[PDB]
Amino acid sequence: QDLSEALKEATKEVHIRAENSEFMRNFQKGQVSREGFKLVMASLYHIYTALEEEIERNKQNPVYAPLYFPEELHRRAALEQDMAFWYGPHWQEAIPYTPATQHYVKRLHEVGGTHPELLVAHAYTRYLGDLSGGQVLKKIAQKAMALPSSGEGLAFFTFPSIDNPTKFKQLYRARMNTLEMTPEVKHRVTEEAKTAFLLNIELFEELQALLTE
Ligand code: HEM
Repeated sequence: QDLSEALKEATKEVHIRAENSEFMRNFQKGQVSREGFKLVMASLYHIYTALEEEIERNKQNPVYAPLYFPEELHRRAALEQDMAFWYGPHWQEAIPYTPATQHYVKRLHEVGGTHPELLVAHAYTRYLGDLSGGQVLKKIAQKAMALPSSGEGLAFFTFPSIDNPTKFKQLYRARMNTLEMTPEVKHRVTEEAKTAFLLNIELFEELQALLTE
């Protein structure tokens, strides 16, 4: 079975759980506040910073390299734009770095530094989601918060080097399926993708509690 399929199958249950965290339930209903949106975007800033650091570290490593698409996919620059928008010109000292965010970053560094053959799990979990369900969440955030179509404040959700997310996502899948796979690697990849999803659930659980306080 192709890696792209094995990952979708392995994570379909946990994906249902992630969508039904209280934070994402409220988000999907159009209930997201500026405060709650700033917290989740700042946390994604740290997460994608760490993810992309480890991507760069491993760009030439054949357990990752066929998925090296910085121009198309990488989000750090976009997230920097969004931080300036939501937090102002001194955003680097204003933004929070929550403990659940720290925990996700920690595991990203463990994977990139000691288990790079699992980095595909983390890239899959973030980028493929960003290219599908992320586009729906974009439209909901725009409507909730009166964000302009010109795209300010939502750079994270915009892929100006990808014409068509559906076709790109098919290419990314196809390339995933060229990675050298053994039963060992494949089983651990799908396990790590479940962990990536849990790390996101745990963030959303944390941010909700911070917001409810
Ligand atoms: C309310 C929150 C969310 C909604 C409404 C949502 C919605 C979607 C939708 C409509 C798809 C396309 C499904 C398909 O093509 O069959 C999708 C795919 C995906 N989503 Fe989400 N999602 C949400 C949260 C998440 C979270 C929190 C993650 C991980 C952090 C995530 C990761 C993914 C991944 C990796 C895929 C690709 C599945 C694949 O094609 O292999 N999503 N999502």
